[PDB]
Amino acid sequence: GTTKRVFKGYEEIHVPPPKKRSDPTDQNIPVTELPEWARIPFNTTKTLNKIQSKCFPTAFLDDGNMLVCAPTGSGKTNVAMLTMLREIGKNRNEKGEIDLDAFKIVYIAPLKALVQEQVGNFGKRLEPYGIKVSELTGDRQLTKQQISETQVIVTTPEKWDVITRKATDISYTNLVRLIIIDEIHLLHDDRGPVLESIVSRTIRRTEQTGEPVRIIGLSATLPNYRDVASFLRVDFEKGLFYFDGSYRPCPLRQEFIGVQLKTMNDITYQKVLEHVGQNRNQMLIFVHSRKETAKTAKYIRDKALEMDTINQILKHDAGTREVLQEAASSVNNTDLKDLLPYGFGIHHAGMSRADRTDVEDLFASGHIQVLVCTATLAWGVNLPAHTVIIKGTQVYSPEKGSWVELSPQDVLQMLGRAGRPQYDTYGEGIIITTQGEIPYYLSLLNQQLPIESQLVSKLVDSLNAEIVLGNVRNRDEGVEWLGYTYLFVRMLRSPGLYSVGAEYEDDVALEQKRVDLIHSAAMVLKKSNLIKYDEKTGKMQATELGRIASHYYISHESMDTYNKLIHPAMNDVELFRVFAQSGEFKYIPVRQEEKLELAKLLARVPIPVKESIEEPTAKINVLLQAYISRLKLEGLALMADMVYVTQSAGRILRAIFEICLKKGWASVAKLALNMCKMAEKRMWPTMSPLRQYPTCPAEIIKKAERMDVPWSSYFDLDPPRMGELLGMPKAGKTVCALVSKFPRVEIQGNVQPMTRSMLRIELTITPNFQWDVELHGVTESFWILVEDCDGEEILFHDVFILRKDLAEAEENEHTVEFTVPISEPMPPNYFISVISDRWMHSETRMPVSFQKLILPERFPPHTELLDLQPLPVSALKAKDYAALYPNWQQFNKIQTQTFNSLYNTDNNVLVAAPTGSGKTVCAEFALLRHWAKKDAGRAVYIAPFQELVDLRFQDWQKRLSHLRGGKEIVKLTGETTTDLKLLEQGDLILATPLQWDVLSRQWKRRKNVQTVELFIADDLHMLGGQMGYIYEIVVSRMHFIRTQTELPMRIVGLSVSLANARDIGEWIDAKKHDIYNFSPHVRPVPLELHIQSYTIPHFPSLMLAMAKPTYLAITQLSPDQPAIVFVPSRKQTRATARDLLTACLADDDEDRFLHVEVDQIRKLLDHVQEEALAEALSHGVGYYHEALSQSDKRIVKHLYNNGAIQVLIASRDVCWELDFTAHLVVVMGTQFFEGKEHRYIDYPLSEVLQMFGKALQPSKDGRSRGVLMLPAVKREYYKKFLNEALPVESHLHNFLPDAFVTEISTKMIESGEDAINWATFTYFYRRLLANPSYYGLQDPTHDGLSQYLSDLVETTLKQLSDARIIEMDEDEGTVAPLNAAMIAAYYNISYMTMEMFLLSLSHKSKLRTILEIVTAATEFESIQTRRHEEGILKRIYDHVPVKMNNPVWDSAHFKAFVLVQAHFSRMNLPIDLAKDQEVILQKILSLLSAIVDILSSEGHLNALNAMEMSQMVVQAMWDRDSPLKQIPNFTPEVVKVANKYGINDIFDFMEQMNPEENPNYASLVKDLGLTQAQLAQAANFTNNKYPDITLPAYLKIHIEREDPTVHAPFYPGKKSENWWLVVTLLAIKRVTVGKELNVKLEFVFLMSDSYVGVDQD
Ligand SMILES: Nc1ncnc2c1ncn2[C@@H]1O[C@H](COP(=O)(O)OP(=O)(O)O)[C@@H](O)[C@H]1O
Ligand SMILES: Nc1ncnc2c1ncn2[C@@H]1O[C@H](COP(=O)(O)OP(=O)(O)O)[C@@H](O)[C@H]1O
Ligand SMILES: Nc1ncnc2c1ncn2[C@@H]1O[C@H](COP(=O)(O)OP(=O)(O)O)[C@@H](O)[C@H]1O
Ligand SMILES: [Mn+2]
Ligand SMILES: [Mn+2]
Repeated sequence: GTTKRVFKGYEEIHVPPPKKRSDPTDQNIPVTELPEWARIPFNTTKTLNKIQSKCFPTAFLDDGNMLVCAPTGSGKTNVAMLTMLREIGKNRNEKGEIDLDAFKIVYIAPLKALVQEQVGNFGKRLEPYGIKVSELTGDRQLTKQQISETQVIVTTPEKWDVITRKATDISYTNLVRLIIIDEIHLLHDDRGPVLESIVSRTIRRTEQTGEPVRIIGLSATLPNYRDVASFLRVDFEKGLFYFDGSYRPCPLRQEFIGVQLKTMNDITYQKVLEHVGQNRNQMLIFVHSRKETAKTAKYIRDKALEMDTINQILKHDAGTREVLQEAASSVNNTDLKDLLPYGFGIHHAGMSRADRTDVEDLFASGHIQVLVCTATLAWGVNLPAHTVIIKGTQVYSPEKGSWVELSPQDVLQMLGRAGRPQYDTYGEGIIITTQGEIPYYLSLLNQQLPIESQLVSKLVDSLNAEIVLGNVRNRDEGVEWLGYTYLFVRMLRSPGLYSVGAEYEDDVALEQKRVDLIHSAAMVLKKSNLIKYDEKTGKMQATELGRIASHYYISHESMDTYNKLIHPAMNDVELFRVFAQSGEFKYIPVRQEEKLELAKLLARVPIPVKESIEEPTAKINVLLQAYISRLKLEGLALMADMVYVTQSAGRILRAIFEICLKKGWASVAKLALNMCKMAEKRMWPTMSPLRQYPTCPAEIIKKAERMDVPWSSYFDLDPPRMGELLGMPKAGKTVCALVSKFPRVEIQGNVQPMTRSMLRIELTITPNFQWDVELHGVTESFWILVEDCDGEEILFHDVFILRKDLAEAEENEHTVEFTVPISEPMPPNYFISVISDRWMHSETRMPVSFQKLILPERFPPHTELLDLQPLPVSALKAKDYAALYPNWQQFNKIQTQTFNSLYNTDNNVLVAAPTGSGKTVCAEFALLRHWAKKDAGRAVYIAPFQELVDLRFQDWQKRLSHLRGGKEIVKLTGETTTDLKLLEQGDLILATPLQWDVLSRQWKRRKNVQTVELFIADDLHMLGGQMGYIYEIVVSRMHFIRTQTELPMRIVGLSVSLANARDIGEWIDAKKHDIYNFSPHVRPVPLELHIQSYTIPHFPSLMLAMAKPTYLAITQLSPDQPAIVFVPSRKQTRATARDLLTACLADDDEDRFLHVEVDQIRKLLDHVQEEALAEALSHGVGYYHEALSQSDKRIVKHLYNNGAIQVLIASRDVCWELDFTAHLVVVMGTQFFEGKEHRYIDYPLSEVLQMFGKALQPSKDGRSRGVLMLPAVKREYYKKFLNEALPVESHLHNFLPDAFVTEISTKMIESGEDAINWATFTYFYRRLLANPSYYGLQDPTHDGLSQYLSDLVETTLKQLSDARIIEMDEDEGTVAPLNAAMIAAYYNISYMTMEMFLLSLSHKSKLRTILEIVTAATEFESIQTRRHEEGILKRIYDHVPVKMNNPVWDSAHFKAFVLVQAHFSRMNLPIDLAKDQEVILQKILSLLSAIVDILSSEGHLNALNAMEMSQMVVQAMWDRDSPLKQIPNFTPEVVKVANKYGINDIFDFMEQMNPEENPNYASLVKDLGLTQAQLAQAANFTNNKYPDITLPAYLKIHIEREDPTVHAPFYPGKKSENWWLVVTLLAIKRVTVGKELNVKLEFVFLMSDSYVGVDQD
């Protein structure tokens, strides 16, 4: 068939196009009448093509991966469309809309032009669905992350591979459920390994976890289609489609020409003559250089100008000849293209998009006959031509430095443009090349070039990536990975061309081959320090250097050289030298033709180049410099080499910068970041910063750079002063805008010395620049650096992100808390710098001076843990006391050392020992001595949190209620009138600090408070906890009491190992020998503690990343013992359960943590209330968090203690309530997000010690284990305070208003001098002398201390008087409460909430007003905010009548405002939001009664609507509503059925449905549809639950009735029914009603609190 024709110079080979052969089988194309949802994208077509026909069934129904092969222009993108359509249908409602946050789809294309054309096409075609298609482009992660918040994303393989390597977007990467790979034949190219890595890791994860993501490959007509088909896991019967060149819509005639190359130009000119003059067909030529396009076009046109052949090519129509040049030459800006009046065109992507679209539209209209172009036009257009001419096939690739043949994908995409199907009946594709290249391209176009792997050239690096991801931990996992690559599939079959060696004859699945290959790669990876490699165990772990080598594409050799060369004294010269030394440019040669220009270029550059002027290193150096300087280069190969160098520089310089940053070298790090910016913005630091603005005209830059005004003098100016300073009035308004948007930040810093060697710094960053999305986007990144006074070492570094929402708000400031070490010969100062990550000259630098800093007191040694004889239980002189400890014959080493002081002495005692040592038995020693006394006074045990008092009560009530004739052990409750009688009725009272506070406030009254003889303060360190200031207050008040009354009162305190136990001891007035402060290493079961650091800036990605390491920790450190994993939130608890279950699925052991057969557990599993918890427990994991029901918690506890399940995942919010024990404790998170400040706050050391204190189960070696996973920045912090004792400091100085409100409500404090003596009884006062700088004390003198206390009490009294809570008589200097601190202390609401409650009474308060004012209380601001819980709040807000004045969607105020209304409307809620609603309902009643009393204090009578709202929220109803909602099972439709019968109130309902009365008993029972039991419950409510009985000039009132509780099944716990007495309206009285009452009120409306519609008028 092929005709060979030999000529003078060239040898033509014509291959005839095979016949269409399109109707041997009558495969009628589908009608494309699909459902209504899958038709709108196919706008301009009614019939699918022949290719899409056989793919439509599998595409639209079958989910399996597939691969189609066809010629270019055949219709593959439409089968990819069909796959996207099956997915959109998957995410579509029956007839409703589509949830677009549930799924993502990724389209991978080889070049940028194709991704842009594809994003445009798919945007147009998918816009009616609301789907937003976007291109994954950024120079920054801040752009790519926001681009990952879209539905379908189009990207290149390199960008996708690099965003997956960073692992900082896994939270969204997991949401992809479909991937399309266009032009897979790239696998043959040197970039194929990127595709290999992508698909290998994706398919491996899918086959491990079972989470399906569809893979569809669209390749070209090629031989090895079955290889890549199996490599994509497609079914050869149902997923593999292959089509001949006859399935091409326009058959392609192929002639090959082979010829140093002037004959090529002559042949192109003669073919232009033949095809445009004789055949009159427009044609396009493809060349491989932007300048060579116009070079060849100019040659052809000049050759046509001579010999007078131009009139054959030229069109002579009066229209074309007159319109073409008029609309093109007069409107073109390209000087070299301006030669287009002769029908010629150039299109090489180095021209304006305006000129580009003009050329394209002109070629489409038929005005251009010869269009010469680059490969950029081949990819991503819709411009076909009859004749395409690939002029030349050799191109320069600066990677290898040698001339390389053209990529086989470019020639195919080019020849695809040959022959427009609608106009032409055939196309012509010609390839001009050299003779020797003829057999290469022929076989390529005639389906004979096979695809081979190039992974061997990039294996090592790629392997390292899989190791940095945590996907490859050992050689076996690496072999599993390498078993999914294309190299493996190409090794299995046809291994001869690969130098396998043939020694692996019996290698069944090439297992040993992959093992050997991965070991050989990991050896080189280990030598270069990119990885730790256990050569024998097979274990391997990535390093920080390997992480840098993976996140950026840096080669292993280059990273090795960077590690070898970089040192802290490095300058800009040596930095450029290290850059040019990189191995990416070693093939780039220095040529003789380059020297004449290289000498000049080196003369121009500013940085000295010391290498030999003729060495490649100097060439690469001067190339980078000259690119920075924006020098014009008249050299072709030189320009190509520079383009390559500068494309690599972006990653090379960032890798160098991160290396310097992680080595702690400050100067080199800042210099490397500045060089990064130099190459990114293409400017030197000595040029004008205005060069960073693209819209800034060059005139301004030149004027500025010819000036000497420093950059800082541009800021804080207006347009007139700006123009005056700049010397250009016209520039005034312009430049002032640009500078106004330059990233600018003001910083402040506060220093508190935690210890003598570690300071804590609070940095306050406030942005000071106008935001603009064109150059800022939505976020702006910064670096926070902390340096020595010498600028030598980096003491702290982190990233700091400005969000556009947070940077534009009124409350504009951000806070950042960190810790830095310090040496006792203190340095003069530290430095803090906030430096932009992309902008140049954007740095705010602040000194932190230490001349005023005073370090805390040295710590004294811990008390020696003496080696005593373990005292037997018989040392107790009672048999019943010894029976309290069954089967115990001794006590531990610390219980015997405190025994004499606690059991034989009534002195005050302090015991400080690690968690889990047994301090409860010390408290029991004290209690046993107390109860031995015949008097046996009352004892009071206090614990920081109700969880702890409950755990203690459940134990002591069953173990000690039988001693010495029986003791009454009680625990307090919320309100006062009941636990006040529990105090008198009991001998041992357990309480929380606040509960006992409300009782000890009434001392010198309520005689039963002084009689307390024993006071146990457990977990005393928690005085520095969440609400620890009230704890400090109550213990100091007990001391003050036992000072006022002279009766003896013992105090015994228990805490974890302290660093400052002297002050806590002397505080409770304990003697020196009674203060036991043991080392934090004396725990009876030692604790092997591992620490893992994580450099991951995205929180969900960090959690997902830690997921698998904790599985490894559990399976390797505690393989046959229970483990407990703590997690930052209850929301993340189920997520971590699922992640750990999937990690179990990764190995072929799904029930790894399940030991008992599931059938025994099945009952409890059925009884689990949460379906996710039941699914987890089904496979032996389970979890525990505050939203769980009591039954769920008890089931989880029964399952974990019995050993049926091995792991237990608990949120950090339940670590005090968790009555569990493990051999291994994992601390996954160290931070938790607090929605109040929009930031992550660190775990307080208190709860880390608490969580690790549950690792009490030992092993063979007699020790327990813990692991602590944290961000790197935090490691040295926690590590420190896990090897040393815990410093406890007071925060009473930060809550003095809320303490004085209670000390002034009672007349304890009555003046300023009356408050200093109160402060002297506190722990804060004793701490002021030991750590004065922590609290702001300047001089450590009695004068200074007393003056500081005076200033503090005066500013607290000022905050209170300015808030209108107390009268402050400044003359006498006294204070008094004014009818508002009473309410505050009675309901214990915050003082800031009290001041906020002043906004009422202005005009007056209404129902809709009070509903909004209550939820604004600060108590609800503590409620957690789960990220991305918006929308489910807006949907609820749209379904409630009363609206907010100004919505703030992420505000806890708006959250409470909406949830209260959802409670009124009985709207269902998800579990976590329902828990938040419960928490709100717990306090809304207290807040509402406080508001009632506040309104009653003045004249206004809006408080009545507040009482109505109280009864509303009790009954979950609205103000105006049918009371029948209170009746059980009365859905709104039943209320409608009742209203149809004439029922309006519960009274009228009770009067109806009575046999022989109102004869509707027949139809009413039938229409209500209620069962007999529902009617019985309704009768239960209506009979004796809903009330029925009703009732200075003084008044007298009576009331009677026909009792214990209130019927309100939608409210957690409600005190018995109360009543209001309301006669600018004055009188109020609040009393409970029982059976009968007679009360007379004196004045100068009978309302309820729990039921509606019962109101005397
Ligand atoms: N069923 C059809 N009816 C009409 N035109 C079609 C049909 N299928 C594909 N085309 C057109 O054929 C051209 C080939 O484009 P495309 O299919 O995206 O490239 P490829 O064939 O390389 O996937 C497109 O411009 C498209 O509009
Ligand atoms: N490095 C940082 N600097 C400042 N704020 C941060 C930083 N990281 C997170 N934040 C805060 O946390 C929120 C982002 O939470 P996160 O889950 O980490 O990212 P995402 O925005 O993807 O949810 C932002 O509102 C931001 O204010
Ligand atoms: N002398 C002892 N020998 C063995 N186990 C003990 C001893 N004292 C306490 N325990 C165990 O310690 C657990 C409780 O420790 P706890 O008293 O809470 O210590 P801490 O209060 O310091 O956390 C109990 O389960 C108990 O069995
Ligand atoms: Mn394609
Ligand atoms: Mn304890």
